Formats: sequence, structure tokens, C-alpha cells
Amino acid sequence: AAQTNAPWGLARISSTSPGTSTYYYDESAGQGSCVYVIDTGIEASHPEFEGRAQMVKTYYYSSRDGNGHGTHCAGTVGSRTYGVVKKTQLFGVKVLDDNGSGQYSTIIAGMDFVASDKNNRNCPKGVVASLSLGGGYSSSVNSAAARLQSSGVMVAVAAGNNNADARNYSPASEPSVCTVGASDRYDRRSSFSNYGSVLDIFGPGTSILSTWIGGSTRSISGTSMATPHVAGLAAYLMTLGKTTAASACRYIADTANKGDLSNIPFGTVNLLAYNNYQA
Amino acid sequence: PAPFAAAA
Repeated sequence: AAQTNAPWGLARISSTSPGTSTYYYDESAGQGSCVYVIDTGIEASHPEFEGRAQMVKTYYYSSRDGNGHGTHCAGTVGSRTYGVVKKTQLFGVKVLDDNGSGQYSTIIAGMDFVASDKNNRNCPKGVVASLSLGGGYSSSVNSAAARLQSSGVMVAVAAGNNNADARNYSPASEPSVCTVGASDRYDRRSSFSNYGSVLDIFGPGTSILSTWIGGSTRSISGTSMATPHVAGLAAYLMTLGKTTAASACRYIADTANKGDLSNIPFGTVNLLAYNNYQA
Repeated sequence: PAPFAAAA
């Protein structure tokens, strides 16, 4: 399949050259897998989610996304139009309040939660969890991510947006998960992107059009928007049976576009998420 | 520390 005038991150993830406008992906499109968007919520009514999203648990009073971030992320991982995987099933776990903040324990909790809860769902193709969130290094936060990840989920993790070394940021630095950096459309590391020896790969994170609350849409920029592209790239390939939750990251990394990105520091990998879709 | 980011 092709999506003409696709968003550029979408066209990029499926091009071996910056510049293109179509997103080419296999049609299975993520279906079979599940993606927990552990974030602020997910306007599960967005017509763009066609009914494939649903709040599974909040850690607050509502379950609504009153922010946008998550619908945005949910969006990129698998909204019809704005998304990598147009057929994934999305579950919202709301760990971040409507300003987009969260305590490390309710996110630890959200992580132990999807580890359990996934057990009572039908996610035949793999289960991914996408954490476009983060903070200062914490070994319990890393522990949570690593538990979640060893419990069998494919944790994609934002490198962070502090254009620093992701080592002092947490999930980002749980070397066992999949820290994701951002690139812009000219193939440069996104100016805000964290980097370092712990990043495993890059995805489109600058100026990313996606779903927004109100049944709307909106571009924003972040390692927060690249994560969902690997989250969804991951999911899309799990359902493609190309890798598993336990190795989706190494595989996404080995098969990526290399040497392409400009702006990469010695120490950081020059690898850009890529689906090798051959029609 | 949290959004890693957007405006909302």
C-alpha cells in the first residue's frame, strides 16, 4: 500500500531517501498486535481511530486525554491517516495527567500494569508499549521498563528531547529497552534530540502531523513523536512476523537506514527507522 | 520531568 501526500515521517520511514510523499506499507498494517500508549489518554472517539483505541486504565479521575499528547502519539502509531500501523489496536493507560506529567511510581505502576493486563487480551501478534515520556535517570524507572520489557512487551522509549546524552534520562537509559531519537525531514538529527551510546535508533520526530483531541489534528515535534513511529514500526513488523517483542529493537536497528542522518555525534548510532517495504 | 514533547 501507499498513502499519497502521507505525512513526511510516514513517507520517510518507508523511504531510503528523504524527500518523498507517499507512505508505503504492508496492508496487514499492525493488525494482530497491540500497542499500549502509556501516556495522557487517547481520545478513543477520534474518527481517525475508527474504534480501535480504548482506555484500559487511568491513574486519575477520568480516562479522557485532556491534553493531546497521547491522542497524538496514539495517532502516529496507528491512526488511519497519521499512522505507521493503520490497523493496530491501541489501549490507553493513562499515567500522565492532562498537563502531561506523571509521578515515577504511577508510571512504574502503568508499566507493571500493562505487563499484567496484556495477559488478558487478545494481542496475537505481539505487544508493544510505547512510552513517549521520561525524566531524570531512575533505576526503578529502568527496572520497571526492563521488567515490562522482559515480561515480553516491546518497550519503545523516547531518548528525550534535551539534545543531551540520553544516559542521565530514564527509560531512555534502560539499555534493555529501545530508546528512540528524532530526525527532521532533511535527515538531520532533530535539533532537540538526545543522543548517546544508549540510543538504538532514530525516527521522524520533527514537525509531525497527527490526531489531536476534539477530533482534530496537529503537527508537533519531539523524540515523543519518533517513539510512536518505532512503536508502530515495531508493531507493524511483529504482525509482519519479522521480529519479536524481545528483539524488535535490534532488528529495527540492523535493518534501518545507516549513515544517512546528519548531525550525529561520534558515539551515537547513524540509524534511521525503516520498514523496507518492498511492494 | 515528562513530555518528551508537545504543547497542550
